[PDB]
Amino acid sequence: DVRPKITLACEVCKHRNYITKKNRRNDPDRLEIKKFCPNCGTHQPHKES
Amino acid sequence: SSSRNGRDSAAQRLGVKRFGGQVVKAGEILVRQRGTHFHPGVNVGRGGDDTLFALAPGAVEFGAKRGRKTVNIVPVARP
Amino acid sequence: GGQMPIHMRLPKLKGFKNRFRTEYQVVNVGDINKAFPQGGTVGVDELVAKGLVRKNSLVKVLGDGKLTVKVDVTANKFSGSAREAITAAGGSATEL
Amino acid sequence: PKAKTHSGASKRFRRTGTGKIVRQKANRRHLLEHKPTKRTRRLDGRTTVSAADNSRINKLLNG
RNA sequence: GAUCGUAUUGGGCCUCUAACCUCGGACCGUAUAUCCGGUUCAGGGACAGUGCCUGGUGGGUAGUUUAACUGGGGCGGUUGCCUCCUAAAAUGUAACGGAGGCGCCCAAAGGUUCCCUCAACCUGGACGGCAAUCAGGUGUUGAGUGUAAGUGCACAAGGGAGCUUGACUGCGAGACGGACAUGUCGAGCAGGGACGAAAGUCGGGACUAGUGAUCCGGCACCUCUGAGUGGAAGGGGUGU
RNA sequence: ACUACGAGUAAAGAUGCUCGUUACGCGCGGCAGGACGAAAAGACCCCGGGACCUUCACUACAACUUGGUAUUGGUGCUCG
RNA sequence: AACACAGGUCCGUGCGAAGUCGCAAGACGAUGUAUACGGACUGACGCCUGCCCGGUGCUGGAAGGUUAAGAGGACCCGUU
RNA sequence: AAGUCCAAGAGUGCGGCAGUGAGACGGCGGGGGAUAAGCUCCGUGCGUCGAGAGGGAAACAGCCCAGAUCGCCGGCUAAG
RNA sequence: GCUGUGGGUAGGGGUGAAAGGCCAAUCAAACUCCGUGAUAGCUGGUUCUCCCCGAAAUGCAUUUAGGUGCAGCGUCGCAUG
RNA sequence: CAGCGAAAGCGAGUCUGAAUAGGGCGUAUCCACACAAGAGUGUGUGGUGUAGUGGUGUGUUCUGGACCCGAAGCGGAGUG
RNA sequence: UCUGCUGUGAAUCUGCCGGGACCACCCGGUAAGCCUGAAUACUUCCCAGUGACCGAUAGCGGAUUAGUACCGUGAGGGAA
RNA sequence: AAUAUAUAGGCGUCUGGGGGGAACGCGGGGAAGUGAAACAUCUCAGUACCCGUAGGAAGAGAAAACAAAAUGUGAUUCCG
Ligand SMILES: [Mg+2]
Ligand SMILES: [Mg+2]
Ligand SMILES: [Zn+2]
Repeated sequence: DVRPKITLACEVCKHRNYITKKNRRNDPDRLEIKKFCPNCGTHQPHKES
Repeated sequence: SSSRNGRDSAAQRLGVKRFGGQVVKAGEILVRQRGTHFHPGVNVGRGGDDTLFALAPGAVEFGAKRGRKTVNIVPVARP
Repeated sequence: GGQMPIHMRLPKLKGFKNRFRTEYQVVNVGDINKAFPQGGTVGVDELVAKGLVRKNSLVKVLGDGKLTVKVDVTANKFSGSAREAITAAGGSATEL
Repeated sequence: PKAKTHSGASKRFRRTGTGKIVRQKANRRHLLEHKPTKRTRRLDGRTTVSAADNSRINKLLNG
């Protein structure tokens, strides 16, 4: 699988906002990324679920 | 008694769509192309996949600039 | 001819039907104005007499046309525009 | 014998206030990750059934 | 946490007879009866057989499926997508015609700001040599661009560094292409951000492959519905 | 139908078409070169559909079989 | 030159047998009883019939692994 | 910008009813083949046959002239 | 061994010293009636007249290639000229 | 004879959306006048005003053997 | 909700059953006993009539010896 | 009777049944060709056929029913 499908949720309201792909062998850790979260209405940090 | 060939892709219908002198609206696709065989001129933009599209109404005009082939839109006047 | 037919290769239309839907038969203030030049009380009985709505249905009144007569309307439901237009001409929008 | 309406056609197609026949667009149920949002946004909503399919769609809907 | 009596409850074992069984004997219905039923003796015995539920073996039987293309069929080979030639200087164009590639990869190889110019050759240099690292000169594109081929790119889309997540949400005038279903580009508006002094650029990657309609179902969220009513189950919407 | 031959032409092997050559009308007995002679909507080959046969093709079923429960009960040891 | 055949070997069957025809009762086998009956292969007679139990069957054994229904109802949820 | 314009019986949009989806040869540009085939696969505001009679090529769908509303015991021509 | 008379076995069944043999001149599953006017992307046939117009044998898809759907090309009506 | 929306619902509007900010669908159609724009025209005031339905002829079509003829074969019950 | 087979197996009205899983409340009814006309379906047969139904290859297979002659072992087929 | 109670069984007498019928009813068993452009779920179709039984008709029928807050209907059957 090597490059699986991950889903990123807003850290505040825990809404699954985005789905993307990452190399698990290169990035064994969860992906920290700042993304726009609609209901929060502002850019909040996101973490892989 | 068999060939290793025989497979091909579809034609992508590239080429010039509006030739010199034609009147276009804003946003019309003027030429579909792979590279920058034609470069954008005045009031002409460049798409992600390298198609040139009009940015403003007028009449298409081809030209050159420092050895580069360009496409421009000429502001046709009021009636 | 064998390929996936048009009715099978498209998504089904979204949603459900809600069999508990309350459906109304609607009449506009313009039609009331045309049909009642002299004004007067206007209920469901005379609204079906002048042939404006169906016989034994639920009537809601909508504010499309112009109302220029004094009229006393009674109906199951009224829209905001219809109620304002009836009231402005000195009429009552009595709701059943 | 009465004429029976096609069930799939009834579930897939609807009509507007003037008689336009209306359908939905495909390629949207799943595998949505690699589809960009621009392509996703042109694939929703409704579109008018193309003039080629008008006759057959009307036949299936009426009887 | 280990032991005994009061209780129920199941498992295992050996028995017992009264259910049930016996094509074991004898008497009767019966004059004729190797049927049948009854009486009784002799044995098995809560097993077997049978009903319902359940797992296995099951060509013994049954209904069927077992692709198309094709210089006849079979065997061989192929089937979707991308690039070039054939293709006759717009577009399109066939053959079991000529050559290749794909079913990925990158958390930076994306966004932005700023700076830079390769390959090759000549000369001189400790190991060091044709070719490692250093210096000077000639060098306009012959290097390189994640990956095929073509069109591009030196104004750089090629090389380097700082910051960063737009690899956004709601949309979208106008177009290309098209049997249809698919597919493609897009200025610009709002929100909320990155970079930048600013102008401005940013809805992934120089571009074109890297994929799968519908049905059916899973998960998360929503100010939708809820079969007398309040809930709920189920169903809807949005994302996947 | 008062149904010649040759060299050609034609759906590529002509009594019937072209140019020529030959031949009085009608029968009888014979021979089998042609009328792609007669008979049988090719059995070969292919395409579509059957049927029957096979098997570690698929899905089922009879049959055989496993356990639970009912018909089904009692006294004793023994384990939980 | 095929089938059968007398002769051979193996397998099954302890007796309303095994096998078979029948949903069953019943029947044949047989008014027989392993020197009998059924199935399979070989085919008078003579000399003989070699090696392999991995595959797939058949027979025997459960110490493990997996495994249905039925027993069991911890925990959770809806209602109030 | 004109031309044709009491016609091409032209284009475009919608609707009722279709048939077709086995093409052939000839001229030019090509592929496959041996730069063979009355071969095969393509391009062509190219043609004809198909669906087309009449004249010529002796006969001779696809070549050349020429598109048959009917009659005439009139004339002029095309290819030949 | 042949044979006469009488009787028995029935269709996915019988019978077969085994040939796919025989079971009323037919047997790789008899015959009759019924389901039934089976189905057939295939072959054949489809009957009076004249007037006007007049094709296609191409593209895409196809368990598809001798079938079919949509488009292309015909006709009739309406609109636009 | 009112439409829009998955729906609650609202209604000449409605859905999406944070949006008087764009878009989708709808308000028969035309005419005149203003306001804006020449991103293709839009928005407002007036008028004129909206056509369906029921019989029946015709062409297609649906369900029925469905324009007519034609298999090999498949089931049920019986006769040999 | 109704209902077949196999198990398990309740209460007599503050009971029990239905209001599309289920729970609470309200509503409706009172299962495990039995009878019942008319409105509805059909014509072997009898009587009286009708037809923009056939007129002897039609109409029933049968206007005449008709289920006759004939065919088949039989079921059955079946005329002029 | 075996066998004691007795029962099975035996003997005598009265009352019924049995078979046929074109359609229609009720209750049971229950196909396949066919369609799905293949086929098994599905369809054909509870059809064809078969079995038991009636009657002049049969079946069903007098709420453990509908309904939805209406101070609403009130057995069954059949028709739109
Ligand atoms: Mg390859
Ligand atoms: Mg072994
Ligand atoms: Zn959030």
